[PDB]
Amino acid sequence: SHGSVKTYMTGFILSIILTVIPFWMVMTGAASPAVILGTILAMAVVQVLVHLVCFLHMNTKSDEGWNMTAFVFTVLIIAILVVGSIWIMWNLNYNMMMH
Amino acid sequence: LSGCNSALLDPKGQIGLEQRSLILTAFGLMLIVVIPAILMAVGFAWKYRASNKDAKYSPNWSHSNKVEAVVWTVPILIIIFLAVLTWKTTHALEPSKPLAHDEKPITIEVVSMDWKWFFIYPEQGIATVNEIAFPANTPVYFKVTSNSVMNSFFIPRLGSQIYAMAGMQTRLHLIANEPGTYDGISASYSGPGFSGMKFKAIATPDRAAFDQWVAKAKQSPNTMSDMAAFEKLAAPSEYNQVEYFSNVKPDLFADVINKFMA
Amino acid sequence: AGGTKIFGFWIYLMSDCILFSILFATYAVLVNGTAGGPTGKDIFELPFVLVETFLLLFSSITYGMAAIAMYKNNKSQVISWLALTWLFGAGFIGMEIYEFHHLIVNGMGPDRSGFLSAFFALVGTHGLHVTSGLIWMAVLMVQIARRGLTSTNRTRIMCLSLFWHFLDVVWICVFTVVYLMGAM
Amino acid sequence: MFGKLSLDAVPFHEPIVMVTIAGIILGGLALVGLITYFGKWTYLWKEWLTSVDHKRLGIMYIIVAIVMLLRGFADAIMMRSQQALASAGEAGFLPPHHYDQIFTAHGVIMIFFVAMPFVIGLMNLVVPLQIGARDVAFPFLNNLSFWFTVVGVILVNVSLGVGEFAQTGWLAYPPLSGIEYSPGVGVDYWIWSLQLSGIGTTLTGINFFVTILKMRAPGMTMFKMPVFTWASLCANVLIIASFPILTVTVALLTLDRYLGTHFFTNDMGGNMMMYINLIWAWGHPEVYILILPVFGVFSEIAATFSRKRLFGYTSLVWATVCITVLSFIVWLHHFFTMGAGANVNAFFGITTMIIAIPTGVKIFNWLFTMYQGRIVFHSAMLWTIGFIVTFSVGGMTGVLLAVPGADFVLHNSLFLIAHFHNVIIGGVVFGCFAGMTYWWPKAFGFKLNETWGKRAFWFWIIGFFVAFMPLYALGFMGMTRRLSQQIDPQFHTMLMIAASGAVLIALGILCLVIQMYVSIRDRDQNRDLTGDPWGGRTLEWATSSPPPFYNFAVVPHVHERDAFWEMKEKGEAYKKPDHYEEIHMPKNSGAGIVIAAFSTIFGFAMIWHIWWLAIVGFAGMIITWIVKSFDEDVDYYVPVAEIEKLENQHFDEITKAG
Ligand code: HEO
Ligand SMILES: COC1=C(OC)C(=O)C(C/C=C(/C)CC/C=C(/C)CC/C=C(\C)CC/C=C(/C)CC/C=C(/C)CC/C=C(/C)CC/C=C(\C)CCC=C(C)C)=C(C)C1=O
Ligand SMILES: CCCCCCCCCCCCCCCCCC(=O)OC[C@H](COP(=O)(O)OCCN)OC(=O)CCCCCCCCCCCCCCCCC
Ligand SMILES: CCCCCCCCCCCCCCCCCC(=O)OC[C@H](COP(=O)(O)OCCN)OC(=O)CCCCCCCCCCCCCCCCC
Ligand code: HEM
Ligand SMILES: [Cu+2]
Repeated sequence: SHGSVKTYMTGFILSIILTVIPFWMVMTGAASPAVILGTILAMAVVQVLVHLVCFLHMNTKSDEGWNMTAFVFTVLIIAILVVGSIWIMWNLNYNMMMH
Repeated sequence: LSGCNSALLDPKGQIGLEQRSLILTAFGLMLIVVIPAILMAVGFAWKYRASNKDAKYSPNWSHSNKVEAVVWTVPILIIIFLAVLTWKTTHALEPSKPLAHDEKPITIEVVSMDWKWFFIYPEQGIATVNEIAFPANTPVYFKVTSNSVMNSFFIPRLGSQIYAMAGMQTRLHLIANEPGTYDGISASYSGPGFSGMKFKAIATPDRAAFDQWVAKAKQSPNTMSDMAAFEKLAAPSEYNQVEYFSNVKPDLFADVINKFMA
Repeated sequence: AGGTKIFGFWIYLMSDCILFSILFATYAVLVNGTAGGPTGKDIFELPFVLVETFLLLFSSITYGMAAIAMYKNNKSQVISWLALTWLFGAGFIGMEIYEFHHLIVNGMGPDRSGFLSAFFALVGTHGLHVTSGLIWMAVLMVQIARRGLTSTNRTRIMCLSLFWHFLDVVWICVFTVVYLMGAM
Repeated sequence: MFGKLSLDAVPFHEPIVMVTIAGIILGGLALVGLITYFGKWTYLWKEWLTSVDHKRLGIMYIIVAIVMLLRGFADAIMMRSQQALASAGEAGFLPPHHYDQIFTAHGVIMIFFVAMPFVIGLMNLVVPLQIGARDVAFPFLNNLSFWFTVVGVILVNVSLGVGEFAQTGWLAYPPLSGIEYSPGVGVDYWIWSLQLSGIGTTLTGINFFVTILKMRAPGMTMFKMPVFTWASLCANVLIIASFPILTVTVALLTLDRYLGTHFFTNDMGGNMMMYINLIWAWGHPEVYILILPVFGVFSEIAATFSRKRLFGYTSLVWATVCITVLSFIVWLHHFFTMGAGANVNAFFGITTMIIAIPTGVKIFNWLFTMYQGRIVFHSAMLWTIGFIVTFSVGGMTGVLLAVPGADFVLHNSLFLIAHFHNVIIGGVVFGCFAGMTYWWPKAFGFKLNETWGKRAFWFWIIGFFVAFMPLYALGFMGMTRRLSQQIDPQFHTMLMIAASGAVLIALGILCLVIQMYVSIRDRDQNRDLTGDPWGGRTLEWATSSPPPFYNFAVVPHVHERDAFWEMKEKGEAYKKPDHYEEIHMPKNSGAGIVIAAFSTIFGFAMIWHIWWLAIVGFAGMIITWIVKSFDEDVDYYVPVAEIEKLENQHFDEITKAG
C-alpha cells in the first residue's frame, strides 16, 4: 500500500545501474551483438520488474489478490498478441517474396 | 448444406476433390454431437414439459459424474481426430505446395487489376485478360498478385483460393482432371465493379487444343510490350470482356510487383 | 469509496498495456519498412535518448516523494514535489517535441517510410500519454492547493501514481526496443 | 460551414436516400413533438438522460438497439431484394456505389449498435441486481459510456444524410480504405463512429469488471454468483483486453488517412496485412463479447422455466473462463487464405476447434437442466429450445470452417455469411430477445404479451432456416460475399427462397412491435406485483416490479448458490427488517451528455476536415472533464423515510396477494 523512502532510493539507485549499463554497452561497444542484445533485454526486464516491485507497489495482498492476477493475465495477452503477430507476419512476409 | 451438382460438392480438380472428401468427413464427425444435441433439445422439451405426470421430476439434481465425464469427452474424442485430420490436410492442401505429377506445370501469373483479371503466360509470351487455358491432367502454377486493392483469385470448381495483394507474390497450384469451361471469380471485395471480375478457365481436352488456343491468342493487333501499355490496361473499368494480347515483355509480372517495392 | 477507483484505474492501465502492446507489434513488423529512407542507426542520437530517460526516471522518484508527503499529510511538500515532477516531465516532452521537430523539418517525417510512421506513432503515443499526465498533474495541483488533501484528492494522487509510474515502465520497453535494439 | 462540407455532399438526385433522410428528419421531429406536447422534457432530463442508474441505462441501451434493429434490417431487406433482381436479368435499384454502403453500414450497425448495446444493455440492467449491489462501481462512467455509444450513432445515422458511408465492408481493409482508393469521407464516418464508441465501450467493460469483483453482496463468493454474472464477468475481460486492439487498429488508419503515413498502404514500407491481422486480433474476441452474455441469458432461462437447478454449475464456469482465454489464440482463422504457411494455418486451425469443446459442454449442460424438470413453455423458454437448435448447426458449420483445408473453398462466400448469421441470429439475437422478455417484468413492472411473443418466435426461427439455409447451398455453388450486379442466373432459385425468408423475419419484427405495443397498452391486466413473476432463482427477483433507484433497501446476505430460491425455499423471503439506514446514492450528472455532445462535434469536424471546429470540440471534451473534477457534490443520502415508504408499499403488495 505505502512505500517508504527506502523503497525508493533503492529502486532509483538500482534503476540507474540498469539505464546506464545497456546505454553504455550498446553505445561504446563491448561484446558481440549476440551478448549485447541479451544484456539490453535481460536488464530491460529486471528494471521493469524492480519498477513493478518498488514504484507501482505490487504485492499479492492488494484487492483481495486481483492486483497481481490482472497484471499476470495482461502479460499473457501481450505475449500472445505480440509473439503471435510477429510469428504470423514473419510467415506472411516470407511466403510473399519473389520465390 | 446442400448441392449435389454444385461446385464444391462436385469438383473437377484434384485440389478440389480432396477438399470435398474433407468437408464430408467433418460433416459426419460432427453429426455425432449435433444430431443428439438437436434430438435431445426436442425429446427433453417434450417428455418433461409441464403436464407429463409420467416422468421423474428431480429439481435437486446438478452434480453427476457419469453424465459429466462422458459429455466432456465425446467433444474431446471428436476434436482430437478432427485435429490430426486438420493437420494432415493442411500440410497437403497448402497452396504453396507443388502438385505431384509427371508433367511440367504451366506457370500463369495473375495480376488482379481494377475490376478485371490479367493472366500472363511468361513461357508462351501471351497475356490474356479475364480468361485462362491449360491442358487437362496437367498442373498449373498461379503466381497471383495485384495492381490495386486486395483481391482473391478463386476457381470454385477446381479447388482452393488465394489472396492477391499489391506488392506480393502468392502462389497457387491447381489441376483440372476433366476438360470443360470452369467459372472463376474474385473471392474478396474489391470496390465499385467487383461484381464483374468473372473469368472462364477453359480446360482443354489435350495439349494440341491448348497450343491452338495460344495460337489464336498470339494473333492479335494488341501488344503488351511496355509498362506504358500496362498502365493503359489499368484505367478503372468494369465488366472487361475477354481480350487476347500478344508478345509480352519478359519479367513483366516481376515489374508489377517491383513498383510497390521501390 | 476510494480504493475501488484505484483498482478500476489499474484495470484501465492493463487495457493501456495492451494498447501499447499493439503499437510494439506494429513497430516490430514495420521497423524494416525503411524504403530508400533512414534506417534505425542513422537518426537515433543515443546520448539524446539517455538524457530523456534520466528526465523520466527522475520524474518517478520526484512523484514518489509526493506520495510519501501525502502519506505524511504535508500538503506544501506535496505541491513542492509535484511541481518538480511537472518540471521533469515537461523537459521530457520538450526533448520529445524537439526530436520530432528535427525529424520533420529534415524530410524524415512520418510520411517518409513505414518505419518512421511506426516510430512516430509508438514514441508519439507515449508522448501523448506523458502530456496527458502533465495536464492531469497540473489540474491536480490546482485542487491540492485550493482544497487541500481531502478524501477525493488523495485518490487522484494515487490514481496518478499508477499512471505516472507506468509511463516510465513503458519507457523501459521503449528505449530498449526502439532506440537500444535499433541503434545496436 | 467550412471544410469539405457543402451541398454537393447531401444526396439530392438519388431517390432512395432522399426519402429516408426525409423520413428520419420527419420521425425524429415527430418524436420531439410528442415529447413536448405531453411536457415530458424535464422528466426526460432529470430522470432518464442525465441518469447514473444501471436500471435506467440498461433500458436506454436497449431502446437504441431496438430502434436501430429497424435501421439495420432495412439494409438487409434491400440487399436481399437486389440479389433477387440482379440474379434474373434486371439490373436492380442499387448501383454498386449505393449497395457497397449498405452491406458496410449493416455490419457496422448490427454489430456495434444493435448487438453490442443489447448485450451491454442486459449486463447493465441485471448484473448490479444479481450480485446484490445498489449500482455499478462507477456510476458517472456508465452514463458517459452510454452517451459515447450514442455519439457513434449520431455519426452513422447521419452518414447516409450528409456524405456517404464506407464502401469497404464492416471491417474496412487497408488498401481499399486508404486515402488513395476511398478518398471521399466514407471511411472517416466508419473511423470516428467506431473510435468514439470504442472509447465509450472500453470504459463500460471496466465498470462491470470492477462491479462484479468488488461490489458483490456480503457472502457471494466467485463460485456462488449467477451464471449470467459469471458470463458477464468473462465478457468484460474480453472488452478490456480486445477493444484496445481496436482503438489502435483504427487510430493507425486515421494517421494513414490524415497525415499520409504509410502504416497500411502497399508502398514505402507499409504492410496491408498488419491491419488484417490486428483488426481480427480484436475481431474474434469481439464475437465472444456477444455470445458469452447470451450464454448467461440462456443459463438462467433454462434453470428457471424448467424448475430445476442448473446442471453442472462448476462446469459451465470453467467453460466460460476457458473461452475467455481460448479466444485470443484463434484470430487467424479469418484469413486462412491470406497465404500463411502450413504450420501457422494448421496451428490456428486447431486452437479454433479446441474452443468448440467448452461451447459444446455449455450447450449440453442446458440440455440436462431440462432433463428431469417441469419445462414451462413461456416464450422466453421457447427461444432457449430454439437457440440450441439454431446454434448447434451454426457451431457445426463454423468448426467446418475452422479446418483450413475446407476454409479455402468456403472463404468469403455465401457459406461464410450464413454461419455468423446462424450463430448471431440463432445466438445473440435469440438471447437478446429471450432476455428482453424474461427481465421485462423487472424493468418496467408488467409482463410482455404472450400470444404475440410466441408469434414472434415462429417467424424468427422459421424465417431464418428459410432465409439462410439457401445461403448454405450457395456457398457450395460458388457465390461470393458482397455481390450486387449481374449475378449468375444459376444462383436465382436459391436467392428467391432466401428472399422469401427475410419477409418472414420482417413479419417477426412486426410481431415484436405489436407485442410491445399490446403489452404497454394492456399493462393494468398483465401486471406483476410480487416482483417474482416467473419463480426465479437469482437475487434480481427479490425486489419489487420495478426495483427502486436503490436496488435493495438492505444488502442481501447470500448463503448459497441460488441466492433467492434458497431464501424462498426455507421461508426467509419477503421478510421485513427492523431499522433501515439512509443509502448513499450517486447524483444524476448532466456532464456526461455534454462530454458526448462535445464529441460529436469533434467527430463531425475531423470527418469533414473542419479543423477550427475539431479543436473546439476536443477542447470541450477536456474542459467539461476538467470542470467535472471540481464538482464536489456527486452523492446524496437517501433518507430512511422514503426507504420505509417504498418497502412498506412493496410488502403490502406482497402480503395482499399471498
Ligand atoms: C456470435 C458470433 C460468432 C460466433 C459465436 C461464432 C462462432 C464460431 N465461428 Fe464464426 N462465429 C461468430 C461470428 C463470426 N464468425 C465469422 C467467421 C468465422 C470464420 C472465418 C472463416 C473464413 O475464413 O472465412 C471461422 C473459421 C469461424 C469459425 C467459428 C467457430 C469455430 C465458432 C465456434 O464458436 C462455434 C462452436 C460451436 C459449436 C461447435 C457448438 C455446436 C456443437 C456442439 C453440440 C458441441 C459438440 C462438440 C463439437 C461439435 C466440437 N467463424 C465472422 C466473420 C465476420 C465477417 O467476415 O463476415 C463472424 C462475425
Ligand atoms: C439508403 O437506403 C436505406 C433505407 O431506405 C428505405 C432505409 O430505410 C434504411 C433504414 C432507415 C430507416 C428509417 C428504416 C427504419 C424503419 C423501418 C420501418 C425499417 C423497416 C422495417 C421492416 C421492413 C420490418 C417492419 C418493422 C416495423 C416497425 C413496421 C412498422 C409498423 C407498422 C404497423 C408498419 C405497417 C405495415 C403494414 C404492411 C401493415 C399496415 C396496414 C394497415 C395499418 C392497414 C390500414 C392502413 C392504413 C393506412 C391505416 C437504411 C439503413 C438504408 O440504407
Ligand atoms: C489523443 C486523445 C486522448 C484523449 C484524452 C487524453 C488527452 C488529455 C487527457 C485527459 C486530460 C488530462 C487529465 C484529465 C483532466 C483532469 C482529470 C482528473 O481530474 O483526474 C482526477 C481523476 C480521479 O478520478 P475522479 O476524481 O474520481 O474523477 C471524477 C471526475 N473525473 O482521474 C481519473 O480517474 C480520470 C483521468 C484519467 C486520465 C486518462 C488519461 C489517458 C491518456 C490517453 C492519451 C491518448 C493517447 C492516444 C491513444 C491512441 C493510439 C494511437
Ligand atoms: C484514441 C481515441 C481518440 C479519441 C479522442 C479522445 C477521446 C477523449 C474524449 C472523451 C473524454 C474521456 C472520457 C471522459 C471521462 C473519463 C472517465 C472518468 O471520468 O473517470 C471517472 C471514474 C470515476 O467516476 P465514478 O466513480 O464513476 O463517479 C463519478 C465521480 N466523478 O474514474 C475511474 O474510476 C477510473 C476508471 C477509468 C479511468 C479513466 C477511463 C479512461 C481514461 C480516459 C479515456 C481516454 C480515451 C483514450 C483511449 C481510449 C481507451 C480508454
Ligand atoms: C435480420 C436478419 C438479417 C438479414 C436478412 C441479414 C442479411 C444480411 C445480408 C444479405 C448480408 C450481406 C450478404 C452479402 O454480403 O452478400 C449481411 C451481412 C452482414 N450481416 Fe446480416 N442480416 C441479418 C441479421 C444480422 C444480424 C442480427 C447481425 C449481427 C447482429 C448481422 C451482421 C451482419 C454482418 C456483420 C454482415 C457483414 C456485412 C459485410 O459484409 O460488410 N446481420 N446480412
Ligand atoms: Cu472468428
